[PDB]
Formats: sequence, structure tokens, C-alpha cells
Amino acid sequence: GPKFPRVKNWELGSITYDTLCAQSQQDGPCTPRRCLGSLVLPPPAEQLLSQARDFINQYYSSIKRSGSQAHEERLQEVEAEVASTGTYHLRESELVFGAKQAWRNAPRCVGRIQWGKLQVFDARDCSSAQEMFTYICNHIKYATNRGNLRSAITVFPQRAPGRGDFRIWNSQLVRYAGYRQQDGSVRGDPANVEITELCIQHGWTPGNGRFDVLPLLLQAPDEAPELFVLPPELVLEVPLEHPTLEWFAALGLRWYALPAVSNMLLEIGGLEFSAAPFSGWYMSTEIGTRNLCDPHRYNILEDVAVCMDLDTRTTSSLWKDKAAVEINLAVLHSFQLAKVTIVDHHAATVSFMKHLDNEQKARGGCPADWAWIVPPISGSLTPVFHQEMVNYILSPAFRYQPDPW
Amino acid sequence: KFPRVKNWELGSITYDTLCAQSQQDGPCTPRRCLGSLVLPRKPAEQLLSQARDFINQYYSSIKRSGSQAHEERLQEVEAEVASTGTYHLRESELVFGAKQAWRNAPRCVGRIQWGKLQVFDARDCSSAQEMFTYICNHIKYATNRGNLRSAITVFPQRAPGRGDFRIWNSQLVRYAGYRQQDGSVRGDPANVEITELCIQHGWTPGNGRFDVLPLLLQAPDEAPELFVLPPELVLEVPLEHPTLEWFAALGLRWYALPAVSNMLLEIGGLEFSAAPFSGWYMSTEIGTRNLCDPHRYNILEDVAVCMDLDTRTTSSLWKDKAAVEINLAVLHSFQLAKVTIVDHHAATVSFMKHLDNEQKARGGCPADWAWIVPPISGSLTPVFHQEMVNYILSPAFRYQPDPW
Ligand code: HEM
Ligand code: HEM
Ligand SMILES: Cc1cc(N)nc(CCc2cncc(N3CCN(C)CC3)c2)c1
Ligand SMILES: Cc1cc(N)nc(CCc2cncc(N3CCN(C)CC3)c2)c1
Ligand SMILES: C[C@H](O)[C@H](O)[C@H]1CNc2nc(N)[nH]c(=O)c2N1
Ligand SMILES: C[C@H](O)[C@H](O)[C@H]1CNc2nc(N)[nH]c(=O)c2N1
Ligand SMILES: [Zn+2]
Repeated sequence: GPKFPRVKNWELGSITYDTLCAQSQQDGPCTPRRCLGSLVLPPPAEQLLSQARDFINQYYSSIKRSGSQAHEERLQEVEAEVASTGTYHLRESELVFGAKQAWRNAPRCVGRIQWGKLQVFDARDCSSAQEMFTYICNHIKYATNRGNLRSAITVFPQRAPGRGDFRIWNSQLVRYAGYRQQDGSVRGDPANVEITELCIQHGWTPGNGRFDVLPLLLQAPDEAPELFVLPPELVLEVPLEHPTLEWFAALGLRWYALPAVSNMLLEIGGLEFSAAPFSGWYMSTEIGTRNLCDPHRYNILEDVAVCMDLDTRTTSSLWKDKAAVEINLAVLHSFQLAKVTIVDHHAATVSFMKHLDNEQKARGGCPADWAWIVPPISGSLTPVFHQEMVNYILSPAFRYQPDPW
Repeated sequence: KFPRVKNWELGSITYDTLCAQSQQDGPCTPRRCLGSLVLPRKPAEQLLSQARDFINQYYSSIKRSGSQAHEERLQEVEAEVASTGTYHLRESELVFGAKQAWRNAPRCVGRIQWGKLQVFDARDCSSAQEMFTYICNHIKYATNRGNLRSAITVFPQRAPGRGDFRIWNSQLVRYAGYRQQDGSVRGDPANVEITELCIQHGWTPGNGRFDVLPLLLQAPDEAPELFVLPPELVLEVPLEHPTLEWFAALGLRWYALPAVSNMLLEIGGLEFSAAPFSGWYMSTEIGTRNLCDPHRYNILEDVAVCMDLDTRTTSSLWKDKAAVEINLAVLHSFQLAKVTIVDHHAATVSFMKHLDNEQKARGGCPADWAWIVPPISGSLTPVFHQEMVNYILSPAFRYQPDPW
């Protein structure tokens, strides 16, 4: 009946329609001819204004004052501002609403049940790389909270017409060095080879461990990036052990507590915040399956399977599945032991299902990228697998941005 | 223009140029992607253009494009459509068409095998009774005492103003699902509706968890007829576990032959509403989806208790542990019974080989990432890290409405 995507859950047999996608002002990569949903990565004052008006409309709706005197006055204020300067500025509460809505709108994020609980640090007064470092350290301290993790975003000044960007060169605030070896192999995290080599070019004295924490390359406008070593006590790490396999601890594996994405662009009302690092807490599969078992990452699956004495010479022994499970268990157990917030893929996906129901009632839908939402192990054992999802771009949004170099 | 397709594990990049040969729209639009949806929401120059396209594919396949045999065949098809509103395929064209349809099936991880398909031409079928004979021979051939062989049997095409030949069952082998009035379901909950149709049409029900259903076969514009499959035709594999001796006591089993029977085969604009096809199982289909899905046999918690796992909390990964054991039991039992099966690692490795073969042969391969990536241990397989492009090529298998 309804002229909107019909969405089905195959476990429960329930149907919803997504009307929210009607609100999308930006095209994704798919066409009637071919779907490109699996691909990881596929102003004019008039353009700014319509985007700004849309956002201001969203803001006043969220506080139930659409059509009010203050709404019309803010609209007029923004138009005038853009008319004279080419850009405009957000009120503080507008920035808070926008950062939250950006998270709420992120189709690839399974942790959105928490979207309303986001501490927004306004750092739009920052004027140097040293100062970015102070704000980032404060962020890490607040967000880590000795293991009782709290979601947070720090927002640095927006892109300015005829001025260089604030940029954090690292993809995350915490990253392990990846050292290319003479034999062609990599020691540490191969995901971080390029950033490691950039840190070295910029004057970092490199270690040679598998778990060397990288320094931050921080770039204030129209300046070369400066290098900052995070004080070790600020970086909470968790040594990995297994509840029953006593030898697992002898592997010397570990991971850091705080997942803090630092290279993404936060777009609100046409304004672009090129440095706006945000953090939450880990879902256990990100560490145990992806970071530790991806072939192009630490790739420890074989090492663990050999320690567990599995038949690694045949696929049908399911040695990969067995080792991956014990590695995930080790991550969960070790985080719980060290009293550091973490969520397993079952608890996380159940909570995302609750989020979908919440959003269905609040907004008539929820943009969700199925391939990213379904966990990388045990997919169909979690409820999201059986949930059809509609993917589309709403704004405010977090977006990819080209690397500064 | 053409999509840049990247493998994230290897760093390699291809360009899909095959997608431009798509003449059929999928469900996505630039505003929103609907790739995770299971089913679709919903003159004679049209037919002729699809007919000519297919005949062009066929003669190109035998390296005879432009030849007189080619030109004469296009005239035959055109003459027949102009006069009758339709046309018929030659057997060899049908064999080609069925293979291309499997080849083009974006949800199928087993396409490395596409060129090896036994095609039974059953277009001289005039009755439900005859359909049953063809189906029995298909099952006999395909099962081959456990040395499974891919096969398809093709029944008469749809014709204007005449009911379709249909097999009402979604698969040739299906376990009954009996809805007990105590809310629950005995047997396979996926098959409640079909089990009920069978009863209504006069089948005497069982009361077991693995009662093999009769086939409901429909010749055009007639009520469907009921046919019990000879038990000796339906090979089944008792499930046991190599190291957990208690597992066999669960009384679990599954059938050998996965034979889909309710899909439409479209070739050159002609539609074949009954064209059951079978290959062999990938172990996760049985172990993970059929036995562990919550809305199927849902045995996870049973196995976990028997493994004495901490069921209290998700963080113990009891589900993940029990699921691995069940999949292992499936592989072990099929291997012991000498019945063909493939695990999800071997299957996805062979699929990557297939993507590479197809890239060279056709400049692309339609693949539905959500279906290709196995339901457990996704990122542990190479396909997880492979970007894929989904689109509809013809010949194709399609969904069609249930005939009731
Ligand atoms: C609070 C706990 C959180 C959890 C458990 C969580 C979980 C996840 C996971 C598992 C992913 C997939 C990433 C991958 O596999 O590569 C993801 C992506 C993402 N998350 Fe969340 N997240 C949380 C908090 C946040 C916060 C606070 C923000 C921003 C305010 C956020 C924004 C995003 C965005 C923009 C992506 C997509 C980035 C990409 O394309 O890789 N998340 N999240
Ligand atoms: C030879 C061994 C084969 C294997 C291991 C295999 C494997 C699979 C798997 C795992 C799926 C996903 C279905 C699901 O998730 O439930 C699938 C789907 C499919 N297969 Fe294959 N297959 C094989 C042979 C064949 C053959 C012979 C044909 C046709 C001639 C075929 C056509 C299809 C089609 C059309 C689908 C999509 C089903 C749907 O949309 O519901 N397959 N296959
Ligand atoms: C706040 C947050 C919490 C969490 N548990 N996971 C994440 C995602 C981490 C993550 C993993 N892989 C890739 C990315 N993105 C980062 C942005 N980058 C531009 C692309 C890769 C991000 C973020
Ligand atoms: C040839 C073949 C081999 C194999 N191992 N699995 C299959 C998939 C069986 C299968 C699983 N789930 C769903 C479907 N379809 C059947 C067609 N039906 C219309 C929808 C559900 C089919 C087919
Ligand atoms: C090719 C494929 O899109 C790619 O490997 C995706 C799949 N799903 C994912 N899902 C999450 N959560 N994170 C990822 O990095 C990916 N990678
Ligand atoms: C909603 C979601 O698309 C649905 O559960 C899909 C996901 N991927 C799948 N993949 C395969 N191979 N088979 C399936 O039935 C499904 N189901
Ligand atoms: Zn799509």
C-alpha cells in the first residue's frame, strides 16, 4: 500500500515502512541498474543557505518551536550572516544537537541506542596545534574515565573560506605503529604503515614493538603538522587473557580501551568541521575478530589455532571459527576483568534492534547499512541479520574526507 | 560510469563493465539502497528483443555469430513471435540458457560449478503424474548415492491464457511443520503453510520433527495433486559429532539434496514456472540457518546446555560455541556418510576463484554480498573483504508468486 520502502524482519515476521528516507537530501551510490551497497568508499552561498535553513528547521523542530518568532529570527540571522561573510556560525546548543544528530544518522554504527548520551566538547576557540593537543588529552581523560567509558566528541573550528583546515592526521587517537620490515612483512598493525612512516618523516623516533602507541600529527591552519606524544598514563590498555586457556596470556596481546575516530568530517547545516574526533566504547568483535584476525591486520588466527592444537591443514576442521571464538572470548573476559567498558556482539545487536524500534516511532525509520551492522562473526545468530534495512544519507552527518597529505 | 571494485585484504582493484549488460532494474535508487531486502516489492517487440538478445548470446557462445545458422535462427524466432505471440527454444539453447541463469545468479556462492549442470528437458510434460516421474528421475540422478551432481529439470514454459505448471513446494525435499495449538510448532516452522496445504489436499500427517513432505504438483488449470516421494529416493544424513558422543542422541538429521523448486527460470523472454534445480549443500545452510535460526529448528540452547555452557549471559559466547559445534557435526556426518558437502571456507575460496575467472571472461560478476558472505565467521572468509556489484542479468532465476 504505502509509497515507501517496506521493511521486513524475517525472524519475527513483522513489517514496517521507512518514511524517513523521504528526508534524504543526498544521493548514495546505488542506481536501479546496479547496487553498490557493499563498497566501503564510493560553498555556493545558495547551497549553504538551503542546507543551513534545513538544519535550523531540524533544530527548531527538535525543541518544538517550528514557525515561532525565534525560529524565523534565527533563519533571518543565518541568511544575513552568510550574505555578508559567505559562512555562518552555530549557537552552542545547535552544535550539540547537530553532533548528536550526526551520530544518530550514521548508518554504519551499531551503537546508536546511545546517541542521546553524547558529551559534546566545544573547542571552536582553539587556535594552535598545542591547544588541539590539550583539548584532545582532556577528551581522552574524560572519555576514558578510568575504564568506565563515556561517549564524547570534541569539535574544533569549522572550515573557513580562504584559510587552512584544522586536521588530525591520525585516523584514530590511539593507533599502534606498523613497521615495515626488510623482508617485506610488517611488525605491529599493518593498517597503520602509512601514518607510522609520516610520523617518522615528521621527527618521531620509532620503537620496534608490535604495540607501540603512535604520536598524534596535529595540524592547525596553514601550518605544518606538529607531533605530540600522548602521556602513557592517559592511554588505557588492556592485556588480553583467556578465562580457561592459561597460555593465551603468554601471547602478549593487548588492545587499547578507547576507540576514538579522528579523521572524519562532521557536517552540520552546510558547515564542515574537519577536526571533530569522537569516541565511544568497543564492541568486542572489532578487536577480537577484525583487528586481531583480519589477514591484513595482526593476523593471529593461525598462531592461536596452533596453540589450541587444531587441524590447520584443512578448512573443514573449522579451526578458524574455533580460534576466532576463543580470541573474542579473551577480549570480552579481559576487558571485564580490567573493568573497562566493552559490549559483545550479541548485547550490541539486541540493543540496536531496540534502537530501530525507537527510531521507527520517533522518525518513521532509521538509515542502516546492513553489511556493517551485522557482526563479522556469528552473523545470523544475532537478530540484526534477519532485519531488512534501508540505507540512505541524512544530514547532519559524519563523512569521509581526503587525507591532508 | 563503471564501478571501481576493490578487495580490501589484497589491495587489488577491478572495474565491472558487465553491469552495463543489465536490462532489468533492481530495487535501489540514488536516494536509498534496498540491497538487504530478500524479495522484490512487486508488448511483443519486448519479447522479440529479449529473444534476439538471447539468441545472440547463444550463437556467440558457440563462436558462430553472424553465421547463416545464426541468421536463420533469428528469422525463425521472429516468424514465430509475429504469428503466435511467442516461440520455442531448441534443447541446446535451453541447456545454454539454464547454465547462464545459474552463472548470473548473484546470491549463489556455488557458481564456480556453473558450466557443469545436467539439464533435463521436461517440456513434453502434460500431467502432474508425468511431472512426478521427471522429478523422481531428477532426484535419482542428482543424488547419485551421495556423489551429488548439479541438475535442473525444465517443465513446459508459461503460455498466454493458460495456468502455469507449478511445483507448490519451495524445495523438493522439505520437513513438515505441524502447528500445535499450544502456540508452538513441531518440525520446520518455515514449512507450516505448505504442510497445511498438503493435509488439506488429503495427506495423512505424521507427528515427527523430520517428516518428509509429499510434493504438490500442478498441471495447468487443474487442482494440484499429491505425490509421496519413495523414501529410498530421499537420502538423509544422521547428524553426529566427532568428539561429543551425546550429540547423536539429539536425533538430528538433514536431507542430502538441496533442490529449489518454486523459482521461475527466464530465458530469452520465455518463462519456465517449474524448473527445479539442485546442487549440494554448503554446511552453514544446515548447521547455522536451518538448525540454529530462531524461527527454524532453533537448537542452539539445547546444544549449549548439553555442552554445559553458561547460558545466563551473552558475553560467554555460548551461542557462538554451540553454533561452531553444530556446523562441525554437519560436516563430519556428511563426510562419514560419503555425501557431498562443502564448508563455508572452501566455498568462499572457490567463489573468489570464480570472481577472477568471470572478470576475465565477462569483465564482471553480479554478486549479492549479504548472501555470498556466510552467516557465521563472515570476516574469516575472503569474500567478506571483497567489494561486489549486484545487478540483474538475463537468463535469470526469479521469484514468482505462490500459486494459491
Ligand atoms: C558508544 C559505543 C559505540 C559503539 C559500541 C559503536 C560501534 C560501532 C561499530 C562496531 C562500528 C563499525 C566500525 C567498523 O567495523 O569499521 C561503528 C561505526 C561508526 N560509528 Fe559507532 N559506536 C559507538 C559510539 C559512536 C559515537 C560516540 C559516534 C559519534 C558521535 C559514532 C559514530 C560512528 C560513525 C560515524 C561510524 C562509521 C565510520 C565508518 O564508516 O567506519 N559511534 N560504530
Ligand atoms: C553445486 C553446489 C551449489 C552450492 C554449494 C550452492 C550454494 C548456494 C547458497 C549457499 C545459496 C544461498 C541460499 C541461502 O542462503 O539460503 C545459493 C543460492 C542460490 N543458488 Fe546456488 N548452490 C549450488 C548450486 C546451484 C545450482 C545448480 C543452481 C541453479 C542451476 C543454483 C542457483 C541458485 C540460485 C538462483 C540462488 C538464489 C536463491 C534465492 O534467491 O532464494 N545453485 N546457492
Ligand atoms: C566511536 C567508535 C566506537 C566504536 N566502537 N567503533 C568505531 C569505529 C572504528 C572504525 C573502524 N574501522 C574503520 C573506521 N573508519 C574510521 C574513519 N575512517 C575515515 C575510515 C575507517 C572506524 C567508532
Ligand atoms: C541449488 C542450491 C544449493 C544450495 N546448497 N543451496 C540452495 C539455496 C536453497 C534456498 C535457501 N533459502 C532460500 C531459498 N529460496 C528458494 C526460493 N524461494 C522462492 C525463496 C527461498 C532457497 C540452492
Ligand atoms: C567489502 C566490504 O564492504 C567490507 O569488507 C566491509 C564489510 N562490512 C564491514 N562491517 C563493519 N562493521 N566494518 C567494516 O570495516 C566492514 N567492512
Ligand atoms: C534481511 C537479510 O537480508 C536476510 O536475513 C538475508 C541476509 N543474507 C542471507 N544470506 C543467505 N545466503 N541466505 C539468506 O537467506 C540470507 N538472508
Ligand atoms: Zn543498493
